Amino acid sequence: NKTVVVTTILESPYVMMKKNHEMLEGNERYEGYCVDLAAEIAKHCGFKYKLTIVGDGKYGARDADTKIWNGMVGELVYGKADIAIAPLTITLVREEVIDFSKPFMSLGISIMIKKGTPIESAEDLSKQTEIAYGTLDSGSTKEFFRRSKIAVFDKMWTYMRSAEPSVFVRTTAEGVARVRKSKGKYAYLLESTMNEYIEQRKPCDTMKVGGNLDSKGYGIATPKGSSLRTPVNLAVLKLSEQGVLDKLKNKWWYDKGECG
Amino acid sequence: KTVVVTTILESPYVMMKKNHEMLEGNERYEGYCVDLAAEIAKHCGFKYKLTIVGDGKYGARDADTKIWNGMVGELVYGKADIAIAPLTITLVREEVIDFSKPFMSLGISIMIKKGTPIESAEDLSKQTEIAYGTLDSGSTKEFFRRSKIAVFDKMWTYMRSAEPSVFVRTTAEGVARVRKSKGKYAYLLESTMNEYIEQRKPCDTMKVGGNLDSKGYGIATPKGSSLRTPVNLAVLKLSEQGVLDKLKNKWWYDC
Ligand SMILES: CC(C)S(=O)(=O)N[C@H]1Cc2ccc(-c3ccc(F)nc3)cc2C1
Ligand SMILES: N[C@@H](CCC(=O)O)C(=O)O
Ligand SMILES: N[C@@H](CCC(=O)O)C(=O)O
Repeated sequence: NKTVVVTTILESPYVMMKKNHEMLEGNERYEGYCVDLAAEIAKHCGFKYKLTIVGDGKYGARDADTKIWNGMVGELVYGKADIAIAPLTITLVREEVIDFSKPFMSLGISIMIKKGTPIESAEDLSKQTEIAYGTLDSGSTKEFFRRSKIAVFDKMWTYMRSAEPSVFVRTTAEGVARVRKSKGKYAYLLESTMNEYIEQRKPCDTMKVGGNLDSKGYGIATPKGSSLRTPVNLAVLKLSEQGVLDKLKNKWWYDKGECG
Repeated sequence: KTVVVTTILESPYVMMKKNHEMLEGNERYEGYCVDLAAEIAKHCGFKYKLTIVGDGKYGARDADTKIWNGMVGELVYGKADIAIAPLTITLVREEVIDFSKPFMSLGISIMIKKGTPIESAEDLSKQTEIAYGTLDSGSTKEFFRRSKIAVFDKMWTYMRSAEPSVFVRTTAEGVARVRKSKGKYAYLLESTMNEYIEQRKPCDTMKVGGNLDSKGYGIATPKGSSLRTPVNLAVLKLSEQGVLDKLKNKWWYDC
């Protein structure tokens, strides 16, 4: 039986480098929610696997010109990986080229501010120009704003797409740093999951504000026609019903809380 | 061909319109799932007939005979082509039918009559004065039957042996039971239905504690159905276009 190649992404607390990683080899180098999730899926489906960090560090989007897929989605599409186990958002354009399991975690787009920033909603952001705001590149949040027909979000997109200097970031960490070092002059649009995690990390200077802008989920992805599709889906449902997914959420978000 | 849609009378998902007795076909009904069925059919390009599940149940497999009842049964035995309803995605069901990606989230929750001294599932388990139960033939009952979590397992032990029965045939009967029992009955039901009842007259019930689990409702089809993929894509499109949120706001929030 062949070793399953898992594509994932370095995104805290989903996949993180272990303290002693320089001593370690293979899967032992990593820890986090998706590392634990990969182990559980593999156990239930009965396969051996190798965790591999996506080469370009991206989630996945299709270039409007070339129509080529990048990120983890690209790795599945082009045969470079057998499965993605990551905070990968279930979307229509992605479901057209890969398969997703039932969602293992719920999330919505949300707003991160530096504490004390005079903003409490997306409407607030759209009605002013003093505080800049942006999203991650090559992900579902950027596509959300690009495609939205809702007035407030369309207004936000029109601003973001032409903002100078660029309001878009290559990694979540870059977005977080920009909030922290901009004296309240930058707000970051990101998924509630990542937002809530950062909010509980030192130096405890960020805050989630307003309601989630949408309601969606992360799913485990496989290339079309994969023999792993059905087993993985059943595994996710079993893990959900056994309470394992809730246990892993508490382990990596709330048991780790640093902000009291 | 006309697609046969099985559904269930459950407010505000599917309800009889006023003066429904002189109405016919799909026009008899209104609600979130009625609107959803219309949207799915438009995006998938099929004509349909809404039908209320014959036995009024969601779907459970008999332990003895292994026969499925409810909407699940109707799909399994070919009596309906698709189920569009607040039907919970579960492992045992996913083994016999297919579910779309979920169109709505929910968790098991507690309904009390206002003033009932109960804050949580643990409160219910550590007392005997206030009775409590679930819907029969649904995912909530199965949840307690299967749980290995101490609090929930203790609640199951009590409920399965309670006399008279604490289980209701319909959600409405569970709600009416809470309302008529002077605080001596609590009801375990999905957060979605709980939250709907909370905002209706006589405003005498409320949801207490956090949800016991996290799951979703999906559109269900019999295995091998040509509707499976189109329906899934329709749900995702409706999600991303904001239609699902609009429908939720229309039927819940529009005490
Ligand atoms: C594995 C089962 C528990 S699940 O398939 O029900 N997944 C959970 C996790 C999860 C995540 C997202 C959504 C959701 C809800 C509404 C919407 F529009 N889009 C997505 C539902 C659920 C239920
Ligand atoms: N989870 C997103 C990435 C994060 C974001 O776009 O905010 C995706 O799969 O594209
Ligand atoms: N949504 C449930 C019915 C309601 C309940 O069990 O509380 C099901 O599909 O079985």
